[PDB]
Amino acid sequence: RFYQHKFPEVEDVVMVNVRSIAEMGAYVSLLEYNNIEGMILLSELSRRRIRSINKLIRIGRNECVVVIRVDKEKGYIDLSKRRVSPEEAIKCEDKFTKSKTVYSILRHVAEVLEYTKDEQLESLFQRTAWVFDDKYKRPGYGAYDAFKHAVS
Amino acid sequence: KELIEYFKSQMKEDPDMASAVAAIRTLLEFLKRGLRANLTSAIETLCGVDSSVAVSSGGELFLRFISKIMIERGELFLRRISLSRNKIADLCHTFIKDGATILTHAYSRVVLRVLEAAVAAKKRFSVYVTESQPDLSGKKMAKALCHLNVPVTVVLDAAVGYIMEKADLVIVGAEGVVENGGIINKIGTNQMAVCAKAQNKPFYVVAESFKFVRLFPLNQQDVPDKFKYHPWVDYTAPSLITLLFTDLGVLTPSAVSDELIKLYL
Amino acid sequence: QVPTRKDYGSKVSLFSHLPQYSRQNSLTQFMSIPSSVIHPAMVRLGLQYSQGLVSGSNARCIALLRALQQVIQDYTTPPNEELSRDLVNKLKPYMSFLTQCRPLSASMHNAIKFLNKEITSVGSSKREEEAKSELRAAIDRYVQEKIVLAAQAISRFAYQKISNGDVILVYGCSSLVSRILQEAWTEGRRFRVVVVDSRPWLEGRHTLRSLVHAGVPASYLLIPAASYVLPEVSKVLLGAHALLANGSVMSRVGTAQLALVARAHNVPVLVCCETYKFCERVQTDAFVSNELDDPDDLQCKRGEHVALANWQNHASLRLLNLVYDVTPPELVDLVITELGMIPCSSVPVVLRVKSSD
Amino acid sequence: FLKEAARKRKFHVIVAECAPFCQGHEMAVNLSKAGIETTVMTDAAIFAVMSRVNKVIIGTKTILANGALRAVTGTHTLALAAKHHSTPLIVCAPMFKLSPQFPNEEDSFHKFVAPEEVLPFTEGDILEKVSVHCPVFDYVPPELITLFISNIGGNAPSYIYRLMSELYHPDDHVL
Amino acid sequence: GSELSERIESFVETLKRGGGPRSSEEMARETLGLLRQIITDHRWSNAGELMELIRREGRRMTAAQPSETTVGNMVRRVLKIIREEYGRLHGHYAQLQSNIIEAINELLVELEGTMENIAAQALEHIHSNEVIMTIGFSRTVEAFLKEAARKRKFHVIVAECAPFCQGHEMAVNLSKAGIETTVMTDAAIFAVMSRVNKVIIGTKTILANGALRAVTGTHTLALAAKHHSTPLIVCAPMFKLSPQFPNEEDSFHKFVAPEEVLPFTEGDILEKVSVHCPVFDYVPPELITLFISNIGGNAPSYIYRLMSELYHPDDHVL
Repeated sequence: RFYQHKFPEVEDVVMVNVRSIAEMGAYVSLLEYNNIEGMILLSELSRRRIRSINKLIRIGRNECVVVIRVDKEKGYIDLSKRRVSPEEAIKCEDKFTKSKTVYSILRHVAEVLEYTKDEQLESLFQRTAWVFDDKYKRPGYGAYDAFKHAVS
Repeated sequence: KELIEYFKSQMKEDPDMASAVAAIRTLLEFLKRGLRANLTSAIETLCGVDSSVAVSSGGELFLRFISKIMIERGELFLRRISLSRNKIADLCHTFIKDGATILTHAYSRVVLRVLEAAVAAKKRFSVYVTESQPDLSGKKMAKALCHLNVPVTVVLDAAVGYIMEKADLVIVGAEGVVENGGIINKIGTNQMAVCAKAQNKPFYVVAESFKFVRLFPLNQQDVPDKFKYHPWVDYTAPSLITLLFTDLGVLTPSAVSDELIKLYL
Repeated sequence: QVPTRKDYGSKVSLFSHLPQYSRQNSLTQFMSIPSSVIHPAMVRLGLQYSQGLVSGSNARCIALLRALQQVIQDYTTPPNEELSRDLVNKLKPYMSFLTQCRPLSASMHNAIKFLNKEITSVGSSKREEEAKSELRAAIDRYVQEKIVLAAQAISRFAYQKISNGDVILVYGCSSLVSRILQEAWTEGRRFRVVVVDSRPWLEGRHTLRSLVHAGVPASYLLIPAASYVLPEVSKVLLGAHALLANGSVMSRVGTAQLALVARAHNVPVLVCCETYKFCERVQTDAFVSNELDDPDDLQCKRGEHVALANWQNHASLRLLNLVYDVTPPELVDLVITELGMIPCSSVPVVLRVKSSD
Repeated sequence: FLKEAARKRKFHVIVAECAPFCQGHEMAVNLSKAGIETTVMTDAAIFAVMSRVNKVIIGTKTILANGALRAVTGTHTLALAAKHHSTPLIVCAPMFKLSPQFPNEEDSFHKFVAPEEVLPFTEGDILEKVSVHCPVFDYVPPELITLFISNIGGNAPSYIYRLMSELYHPDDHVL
Repeated sequence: GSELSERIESFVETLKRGGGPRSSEEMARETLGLLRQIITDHRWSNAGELMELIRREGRRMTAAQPSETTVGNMVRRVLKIIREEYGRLHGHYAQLQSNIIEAINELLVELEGTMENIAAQALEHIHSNEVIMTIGFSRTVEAFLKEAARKRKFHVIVAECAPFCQGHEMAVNLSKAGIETTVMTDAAIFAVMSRVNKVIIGTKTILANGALRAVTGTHTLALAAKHHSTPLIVCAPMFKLSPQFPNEEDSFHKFVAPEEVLPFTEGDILEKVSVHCPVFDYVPPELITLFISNIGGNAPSYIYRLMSELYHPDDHVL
């Protein structure tokens, strides 16, 4: 949904809610495209000898995950913390929040003949999101998608 | 042989220790003669012919410590031995209640130095050395630390089972410590411990770093018989030994096994 | 995947967090009898658990080990689902299946955790077949080193411990206590072992028979009169299944009260559990995580006038029987394991020095 | 006792049966003609069930001259459990069967019944090489039981010597 | 940019008015929030003067309020981890403060994951149609009881400590989930202790001998439970552990105004009877049974391994 280029790029930032935890891993449900469910990864929830399982993650909250390199059937869907050493995080939280507002105004397009069941949501989203890659900066895409609905 | 006369020299000339560092610096002066390890085992047996636990345990931690280079290791190991007394002295004189009545045991350097540290922090207290006789053991502590202005009133060793109403803090000396979590000392040690556990009143215990021993008793005759020579040094299950004290510091009953298994028994 | 087993008769008012079974109707009355809904070794191990065929100490571990090795070393590797991560989640019906069958010994939980950790240790970058054979080499070196090298290592150490004339007792059904007995006996020793057992398993049989076939003098008394071995016991070997992180141990109905009646004399209890048995689940009371076998196996043979046949006719009578139990860490003192002879309360410090540090 | 108590009340009687053989199962049948909710636990499992039971009673065969009894067996591990958790002990006794017998008359205080209740005649190559012995009556030390019920009211366990001296002149205790 | 001193002083000054806030772990929340700021403009050159700045300000923060170590174990925590990271740097300057604040982020996710962990480790104890007891008030044992209320059908009793009735509130709270608990007075801690089956407690601080330090009535509850030997499960998160000992001074307990236990409606009596009460007792280590902790369970005298790891003991004395 929130950018139809679904499988995101290599060493970017995103956030995620964790709906259910596995036996071994913690398979998290990513929200920057509708209803997939990813994972976690082993090594770096830190950079030294922490090694624990449930004191970092709720069944329910968010955090600022970092992707290393995801492919399709090599099966490396990277949900961890690598190298946020001076790095800002909460830009992606505001990206997340503004995209949720973009959803919230457009989840209800929902015109007055109550057809909640399935109106084709891309028929009202896709054509209204399509030409908005006018510049390449993705934080510039952040200020430009914030610029999208301040309609005047 | 060559390696008993300097051993007698270090057990006699310097009073600041036991026969433990006598064994240590004796088996370091040994090296002035991968190719010596079983020779070191034989000669640590030959120097651990004494009626003592600390000498044979120091020798086994030598064979561990080997497992052109280890001369300076041994020098700084003697540095590990030297300042350990002042470290346990400034670490171990604080838990004494002001107004409490210590009951101690026969002559060790360690409760001497720690009660001298408690006097140098100037608490108001009273110590009872006990007598512990297969021989004269308690009266020498009685005089040596009535030299330092404490009312030292020696209780009879069987009379310890009644004096425990007025002993809320029972400290003992350090003769041998084992991987169960216990301490072996002169015979009149176990009886005050069993009575102290019947008293609901705590039983603290000092020890030392390189006096760690890696054998194991379970019951009465599970003590080693090369230390006996009637018994000489006795103990049982460590169910109530309340606190142990080290170069490492404040250590619980289990943690001497932790320092042992860190260095693999 | 799998259905569950129905209840039989009634139950006590207390244990309604615990299911009870019968062996007159089992799991595979109905399910996919050519086993391809679930792997064949699983329904194999399940319905031979339902008649108690492998009811051993670490025998159960090695039975599930052979079952899961027949799972893994013929395993089709499907595409569109990843090299190493379609195994462990498809293994969630396996242990939930055996949990439904008759619940797990904690030994099988330790096996689950180790082969879990190792199939994570080989991920995607290797082809599935020689990764499967390296998994075979890892699981074989694991069970060999831990189980077998622990058995002979504690044999050498308890051979240094146990001496002449030490009349030692067992509550006997394992493959470690009778093991230590025989390979301490056959080296020039002497000790009159006595077994004790209990209704309704009536099991001392493997231990006493293996002693007599190893040529050891045996005696015999059942725990409903265990106060008659009360003076004369010199030491006692306690065969425990699991060993928790209190310092506790963990075995049957009939290591429950011999532990306290032999703490009541200062006869030093001696439990035998190797490095494999150091668990992490920690219970305190005796009804919490404890199974309950078939509750109509306790009947009497008094001619034919049995009291417990038609026990559903009248209103409020019941039956029950517990199977496992936990003893407190006061009583138990010495564990028999590898690195030394570690005591009770200092157990899990060994469990952290063989846990990837 | 329990039949009158269930004539007028409602309660919960678990019945351990001490098992070289059964003598619990008959009152496990005969204790449901008044609806009393009985649960027949098997007495090798006593050290689990302290943490429900509040008063743990027994029935005994006769009572010695120290405050101690002889009952059907297993009652020693029962009472040595019921002092680890400090629970009470009613002991029912009508007064025909009290005894001034002190335990120094002879051994076989117990009654060694034959071990055809512990090894029946399917055993293997094993039976003539192992020592097989069970008591049928086992002994509770006098230090544990707490209350008695008599035909003259309740009584203590550390008081019964007056009942002996009232009911027997002590010189004819060896007959 | 030096507006930092005022809130150190406001924090120790609200540590002198009893201690804010009301509840237990929100104390830990506000103190680690005010502990991650201790290097904002607080600048230095080498690690040694940074260490001595944490020395001086930490010891005045601990001696300003000595009846609470939840700030003291955390300032020992931060000094330990910063000397740990400098030691890993060497084998001086650059990459330090970043990794410091990253480690603080790690432990601040931990301390709020605590009560979820203790709530989710809470069905491996409790059965059907038995009773259970707890004394005092902690929301940790409240999480335990509400979890077990969500899944089973049992029958709580609560005996309350009443110099101030901090136990009636959970006593009404626990009938909201439909348990049907029965509340006696604390005269009957032994009259019903035959017909108890298990009792849990919520500690406050556990020393470095494994000896806890809890509310009034817990010492008599442990040593009145072992006249039935029913086990004591202690509720004890990993932040409110202390490396302390019973011996440093007194005010190990905390003496409050004793008008909690006497009124001013008596007549002429209160001129001489010199009343006293602590709010906190002291319990032997060797009597409680096991942890329900944020690593899992531990034996009540295992704790020295954890305090070998978490606190570098040469600067535990600080």
